[PDB]
Amino acid sequence: LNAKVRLLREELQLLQEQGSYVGEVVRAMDKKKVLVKVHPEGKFVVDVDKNIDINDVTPNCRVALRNDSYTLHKILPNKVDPLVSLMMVEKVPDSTYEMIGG
Amino acid sequence: KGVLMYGPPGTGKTLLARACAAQTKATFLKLAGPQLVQMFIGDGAKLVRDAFALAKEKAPSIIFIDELDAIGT
Amino acid sequence: GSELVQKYVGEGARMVRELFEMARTKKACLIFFDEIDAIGGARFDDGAGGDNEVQRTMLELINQLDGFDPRGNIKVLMATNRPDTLDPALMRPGRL
Amino acid sequence: LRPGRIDRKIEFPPPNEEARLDILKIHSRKMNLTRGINLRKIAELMPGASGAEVKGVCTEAGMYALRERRVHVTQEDFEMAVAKVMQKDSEK
Amino acid sequence: AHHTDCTFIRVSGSELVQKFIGEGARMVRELFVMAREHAPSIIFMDEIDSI
Amino acid sequence: EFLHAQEEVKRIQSIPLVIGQFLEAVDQNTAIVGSTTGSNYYVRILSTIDRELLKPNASVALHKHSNALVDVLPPEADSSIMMLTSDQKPDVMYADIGGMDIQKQEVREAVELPLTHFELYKQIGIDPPRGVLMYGPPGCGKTMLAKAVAHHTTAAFIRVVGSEFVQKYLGEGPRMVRDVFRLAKENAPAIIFIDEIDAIATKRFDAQTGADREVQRILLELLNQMDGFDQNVNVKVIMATNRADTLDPALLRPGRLDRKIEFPLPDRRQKRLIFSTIT
Amino acid sequence: LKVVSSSIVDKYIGESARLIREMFNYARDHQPCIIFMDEIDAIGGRRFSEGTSADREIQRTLMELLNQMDGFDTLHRVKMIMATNRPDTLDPALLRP
Amino acid sequence: ASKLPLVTPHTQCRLKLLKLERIKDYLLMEEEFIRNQEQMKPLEEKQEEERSKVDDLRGTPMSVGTLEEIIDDNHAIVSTSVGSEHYVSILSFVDKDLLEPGCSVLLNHKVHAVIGVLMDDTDPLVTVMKVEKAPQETYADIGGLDNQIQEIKESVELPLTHPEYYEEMGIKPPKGVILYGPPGTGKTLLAKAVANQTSATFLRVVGSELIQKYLGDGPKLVRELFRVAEEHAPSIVFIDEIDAIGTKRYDSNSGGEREIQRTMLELLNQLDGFDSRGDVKVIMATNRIETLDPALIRPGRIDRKIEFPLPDEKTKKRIFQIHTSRMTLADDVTLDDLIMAKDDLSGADIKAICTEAGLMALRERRMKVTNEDFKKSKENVLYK
Ligand SMILES: Nc1ncnc2c1ncn2[C@@H]1O[C@H](COP(=O)(O)OP(=O)(O)OP(=O)(O)O)[C@@H](O)[C@H]1O
Ligand SMILES: Nc1ncnc2c1ncn2[C@@H]1O[C@H](COP(=O)(O)OP(=O)(O)OP(=O)(O)O)[C@@H](O)[C@H]1O
Ligand SMILES: Nc1ncnc2c1ncn2[C@@H]1O[C@H](COP(=O)(O)OP(=O)(O)O)[C@@H](O)[C@H]1O
Ligand SMILES: [Mg+2]
Ligand SMILES: [Mg+2]
Ligand SMILES: [Mg+2]
Repeated sequence: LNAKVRLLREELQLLQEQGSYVGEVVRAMDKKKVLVKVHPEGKFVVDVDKNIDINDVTPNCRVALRNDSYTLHKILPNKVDPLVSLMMVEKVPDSTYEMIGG
Repeated sequence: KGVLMYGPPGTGKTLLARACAAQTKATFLKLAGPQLVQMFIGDGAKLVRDAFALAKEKAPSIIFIDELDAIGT
Repeated sequence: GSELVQKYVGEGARMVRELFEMARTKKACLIFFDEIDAIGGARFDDGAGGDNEVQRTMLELINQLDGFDPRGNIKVLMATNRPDTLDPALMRPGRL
Repeated sequence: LRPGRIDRKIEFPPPNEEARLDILKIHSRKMNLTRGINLRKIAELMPGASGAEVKGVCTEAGMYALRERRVHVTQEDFEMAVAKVMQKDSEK
Repeated sequence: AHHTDCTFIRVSGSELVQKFIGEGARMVRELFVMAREHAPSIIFMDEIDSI
Repeated sequence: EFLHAQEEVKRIQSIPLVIGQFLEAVDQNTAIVGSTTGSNYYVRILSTIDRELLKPNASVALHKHSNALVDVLPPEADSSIMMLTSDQKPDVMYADIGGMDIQKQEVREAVELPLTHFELYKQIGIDPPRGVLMYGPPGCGKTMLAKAVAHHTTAAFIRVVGSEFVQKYLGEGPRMVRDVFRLAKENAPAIIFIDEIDAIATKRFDAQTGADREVQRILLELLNQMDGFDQNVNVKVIMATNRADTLDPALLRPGRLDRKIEFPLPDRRQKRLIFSTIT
Repeated sequence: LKVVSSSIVDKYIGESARLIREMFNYARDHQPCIIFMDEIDAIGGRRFSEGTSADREIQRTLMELLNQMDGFDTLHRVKMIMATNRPDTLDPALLRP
Repeated sequence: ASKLPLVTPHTQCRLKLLKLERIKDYLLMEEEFIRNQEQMKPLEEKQEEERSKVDDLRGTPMSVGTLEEIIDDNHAIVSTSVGSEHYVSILSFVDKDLLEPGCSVLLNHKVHAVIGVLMDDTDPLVTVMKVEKAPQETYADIGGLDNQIQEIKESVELPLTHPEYYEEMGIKPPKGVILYGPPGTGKTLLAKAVANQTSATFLRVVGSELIQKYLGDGPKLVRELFRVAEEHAPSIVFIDEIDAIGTKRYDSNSGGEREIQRTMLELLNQLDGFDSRGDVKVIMATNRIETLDPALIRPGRIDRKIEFPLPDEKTKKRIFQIHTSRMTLADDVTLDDLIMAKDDLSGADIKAICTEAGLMALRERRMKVTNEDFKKSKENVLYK
């Protein structure tokens, strides 16, 4: 019970901090550098925090960038591939062999 | 209201326009045909009415438009 | 000439104006036009309006060589292989 | 049409009586039907137009059952549907 | 295409999907860049009623 | 003490409020949301709020400075609201229309019957259409028929114009589209109506002028939203047009427009009925 | 109200269709009004097929105008006058009774 | 690094050892002089402190921009992504030699000062029309011609392999080559063989793609294509089915038939303009040469014209021998019967007949092909 109460008070305290942007990474660089592009602004070349490895940062992925220093923070789940969007737009009515007559 | 000078090329039309500009004492405006064509929509008439209003501001102003067939096709 | 065929309306005249402004900025130097028979043949507007924006580009080019303080200290020279299709108003002395 | 470009060409002739009956059988499952319809007569009525209009006849026969507030489909609806579909395709 | 586990792609020359292929796509072979990463794929084009 | 402590956290709700759209929830008490300012954010969720109300496209209220998720909000909309029936019923009856019984019956069967007698549609298994289209030469009853349907219906009626979805400030088009669909879905078995689609749904797009990008985004949002229904919500979309040849084929696929109705010129028999009814 | 059809167009995305909606709202407020628009061929021309960009905006304004007059909502005590010296190019829908 | 190319001895003579010893002594003296200040009066780290302080000055948030104009006194006007442009200064550690208008410049976040230059981003059209690996086997698979091969070799291969024969008597290699003749005769196959054998970069494009749906896009394509070809390396440009740009008209084209003329004028300009051409070889192929503009194929642009006639009986037998080298032919079949199948039979019909006969044998699950397979294959292919 005591742990719950103290956690509640600290959670009240820690809700007045800035948010973090989401962005798309285009490609990485050497010595812990990546290039990202967030839509309501240009392209930014930034660094990576000490708990994220470059080899995990594949090109064309979603990441979270801090506010003051734009440093890499997390990796967002994913982004829908263009092929999926195109095929959902076309809407081809798939079928199978059992719907064949003569 | 207005005058219109026409004929084959090489005859002194622009010469008369320049002589009239030199001899007269009022305000004189020079304008060309293709100069009034703009890329954005609604940005061509704006220049025309602005030029006419500026000419109206100074009472005795006159205007001379050259190569009229570039617009009045 | 093939560089003056643009996609949007009213771009060729702008390019010609910029060319002559840049030329006038310096003291005195030359301009070369290659394959002039692609930027204007003759005014022939019949029926539906076809091939007349290029006529506006040609008209701006004509206007920049005469009337109300011509370009002055600029010398141009042009070449073509079929000169039978050029406009009458461009071949008069004072320009060519 | 040069011989070395396209490696095979396949033809799709309009369905005959057996193929029309097969398509009718395939596309007649999605509806609440009644025991005994004699689909052979319905297939024979169609003068072999195409394979899409068989589906159209099947999907429009149920509207006649709906128009009388019913829960089962009888072959009178099939005959009315095929007659209307074949006649109304003459125009245009 | 479905029974043999192949990526089904169809092209119709439209312009809504033009943003999903390339920014300008002055050519047409650029689709292969999007196709060869789904190697066992099939391209299907249907002639319109104009012919 | 815990009862007192649970109440002091409501200090961050008074004035600082901005309305935004919930986008995704990566994990517990943390999400990504897009404010109406025009940018997205990866923010932290307040603990005491009920997580059950966080639906895909719900509207929420965020702190102004810390920009953190604070409150959920009841449904809200803009644009045309309800056609509130006071000065909205257009007092045009079915009797004033004469001669187009075929189109009248087609519209009735494709619109009104699924709204009321859904059980028969499910039992026979005929898959009622999601929407209809009207095409034909100008002057032949499309607007009058829509008007009569609006007068005689018992369900909610939303009417819009295809030329209103374009706005000076970027980002208002998809917002208005998803907003009107959200209201129509969460209010009642309503009916959406669009006049003159041709303003937004064409075939040619030029991705360099800026306006065409906006129209493309609006149209893609419309396609995405109208495909999202689960064949369980009683919602029908009636859309009218005049020049049917200048339409994008991607909008006529099954599940989006299953019915096409043409309004042709009267020939011999409708003329007498029109004359007698009018005179 | 007195206006020329070629002076209500501008390069912004929605202003062209907003101005006409505003003027019809103003006319609706003060119920007895007369609207006169000179040179209707500037924006009332026929709608192109396979047309160019920056030209479908004029068509958008055109169908907005066509919906404002004789649309879903009836007008009352409002009359309009139009003038043109070549009516060939007008849209078939605008000339409809 | 071309420090000393004088290695003319290239043997166990004293000259090579003496030259190597002199170069080594000079390099050792230079290294000792360079390290004298590095070990005697360092006065600082001079190795890691410099990078540390240049990183300290260069903040961790780092934006991008595009050059517009530059003034001589080490500053320039750069435009931001939003649209605003500034009058920032240029730092002195930014190797100001590759600063070119339009290049992506890396700027600071506080005062937007120029702090770096960023590399390019490849291009999504180079990989589209560049050949990566060799298509197939070399001239040994052709057979029949044996005479056009020497001409194409003289036009392309010899200057690359032996740029000495031309230098003995001072002539230039022929400029252009064009291949014409009836269809299905082996022009694209010879282009494949040339692409396989050669070592220069190979660029190809179909002539039907030179017409676009906007105004003034064809000339832009031609300009950009030739810029790419001239900027990579000694290269080869292959344009086939060029005549199709004029014998077909599409309603998708916004302009009429004049845009084709403008594209032609741009193509002539690129082929024989007045600026330095560099080293680019052009190969053209068509089957209707009577419809091209003569001014396009004048000497000085296309220097060689090569015709491909229909094969004769000997070439027909040779093509049978080539295309059935890996097929298990039964003793019943004879090629002489199929030689007289048609009066004007071409090379492609041979491969078509052989392939479809193999398919028909595969249908019945038979490894060996019989005479009836060929008898039905020829009728199924040719007669329709
Ligand atoms: N029975 C009738 N059938 C058709 N039109 C009628 C009938 N009775 C009267 N009308 C008149 O015909 C017109 C109907 O046109 P309506 O408003 O339906 O436009 P529309 O055909 O949809 O064309 P648009 O493309 O202009 O929207 C009105 O002027 C109406 O008064
Ligand atoms: N002389 C030949 N030797 C070997 N194979 C040949 C010969 N001529 C034609 N072929 C066969 O024909 C096939 C197609 O030839 P190719 O497409 O290169 O012809 P082409 O001259 O470019 O004709 P087109 O202009 O009609 O496309 C080759 O892949 C090859 O199998
Ligand atoms: N007396 C004259 N009458 C006509 N033209 C003259 C006369 N004297 C000189 N010119 C020359 O004729 C040209 C006048 O330009 P103009 O013929 O008006 O061109 P355009 O008719 O194409 O506008 C100038 O080059 C001018 O030097
Ligand atoms: Mg003059
Ligand atoms: Mg209407
Ligand atoms: Mg070939």
